[PDB]
Amino acid sequence: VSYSLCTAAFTFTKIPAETLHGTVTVEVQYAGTDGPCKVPAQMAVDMQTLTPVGRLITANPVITESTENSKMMLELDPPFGDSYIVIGVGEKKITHHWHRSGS
Amino acid sequence: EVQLVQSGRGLVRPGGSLRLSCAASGFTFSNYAMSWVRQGPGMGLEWVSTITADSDSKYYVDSVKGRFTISRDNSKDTLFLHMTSLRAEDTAVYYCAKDRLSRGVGELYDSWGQGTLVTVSSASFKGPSVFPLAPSSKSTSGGTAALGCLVKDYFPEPVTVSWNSGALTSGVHTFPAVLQSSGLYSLSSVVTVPSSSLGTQTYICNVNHKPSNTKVDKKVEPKSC
Amino acid sequence: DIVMTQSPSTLSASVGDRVTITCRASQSIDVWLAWYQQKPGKAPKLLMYKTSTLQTGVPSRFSGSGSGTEFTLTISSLQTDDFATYYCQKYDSYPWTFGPGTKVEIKRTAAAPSVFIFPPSDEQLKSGTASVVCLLNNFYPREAKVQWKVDNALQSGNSQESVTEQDSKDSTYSLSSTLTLSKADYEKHKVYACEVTHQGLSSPVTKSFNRGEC
Repeated sequence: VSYSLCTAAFTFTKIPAETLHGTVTVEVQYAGTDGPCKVPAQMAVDMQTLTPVGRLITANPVITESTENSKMMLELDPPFGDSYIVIGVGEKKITHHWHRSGS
Repeated sequence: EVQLVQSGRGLVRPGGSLRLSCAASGFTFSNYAMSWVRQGPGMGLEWVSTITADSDSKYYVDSVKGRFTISRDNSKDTLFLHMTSLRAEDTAVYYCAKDRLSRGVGELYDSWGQGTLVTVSSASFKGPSVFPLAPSSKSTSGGTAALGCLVKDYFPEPVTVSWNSGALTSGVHTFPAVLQSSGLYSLSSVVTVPSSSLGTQTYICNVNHKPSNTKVDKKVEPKSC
Repeated sequence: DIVMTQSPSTLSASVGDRVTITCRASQSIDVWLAWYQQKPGKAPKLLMYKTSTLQTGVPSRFSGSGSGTEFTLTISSLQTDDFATYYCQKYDSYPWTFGPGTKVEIKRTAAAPSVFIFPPSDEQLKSGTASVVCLLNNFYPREAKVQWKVDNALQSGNSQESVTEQDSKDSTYSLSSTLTLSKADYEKHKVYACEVTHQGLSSPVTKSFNRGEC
């Protein structure tokens, strides 16, 4: 039995940060009381087409009923160069530009 | 252009079941979440259910949880609502609705179907009783006489009323049906005519009840009081 | 749940007037509020989202504002195509709750009703029921007091009113008030009266009849 997607709004609490593994971490809060629900998170090449690239690493991206105002960290493996972190789906999704150095 | 063609009118007895369908065209059906929205006397305009593009997420307003199931077939571009244990308060016009942006959860709707009237009632099919509203001194003012027909106790909607087979149209008012306590509908149709014509001109209201394929023509006799 | 309300439920306005209608949420929904327009017999049409962003093809006389718990939709200069019902809808999170709707009607000058009363027909009495109909024809505005009296006794709970939509030619309303009594009760009384109060009338108008005098 799986959970439906989260339908409420996410916000970034701090600026995304690069890790030793070359991945990026993103700390978000969630305004909804529609939990338990599944956190949508992906990397995109551009903001208009939202073509998926890279991969989400966090294995349990789920908001629970007890989550409330606590903060969640998501970890993604972005492509080399420019891409966008996209948290959530639909009208209220949030994006942040990311650049991964190297080749 | 976007087209959302919904299935035909449905009449259900309390406790019964019903499946609504909505055939989509004019956009990439498999990339959009789809929703059902209803509008009726019991609940106003009310969101009912949403299903994501890939059917992985389904959402329901609390009053239909466990009774309604939403699904879709992306190979035929069709949306479904499976309604069971229907109650009288579920009576409404049910709308197919398309999400504005692709890959969403049904937040905003930029295209809608034409809607499907769903009536849930235990009343029996019954043609109306037509009673004259006869003109008299109690309905005349300044050479203007009011007359009409009382169209009482019928089910289901609608009835249409014409006067003199459509020859009389100016000054005709047919009120909206009211759901009576007994579960049957009732309305009146009235018209104002010159009181001098009450002696020479015949006035007949033509009541048609299409759901029963019946018709009643009632001649409204003027009163001598 | 977040309760969505709207104010007013109905208002009358004229072409060229500035019209503002209000939507409220019981707790904050931030900026995630949309507006729809609906004509009778049709589906709603999306007007505006994110409080103030116009949907494609919507004329620029529409605008929205507000934040959190209070929102407004404004029509700067009303046109005839704008007479309709307007709904707000929250989308901070599901359920995607619509407001109850505000109907924008055409304003015109007051017009007094013509009042007519109809005794029940003999055939209906044969079936055992007596319907007395009071007709208010071609009046404006809609609000009217229609008080039934049976041998002086004010009636309550045994009548139903029905009102037409605004007439396409003169923007007036018509109203029917139907008093429904059993045959036994109808024949235990003599005088039946419908008293109408309306701002177009300088004083209440009463139509009455005695049972069996027609």
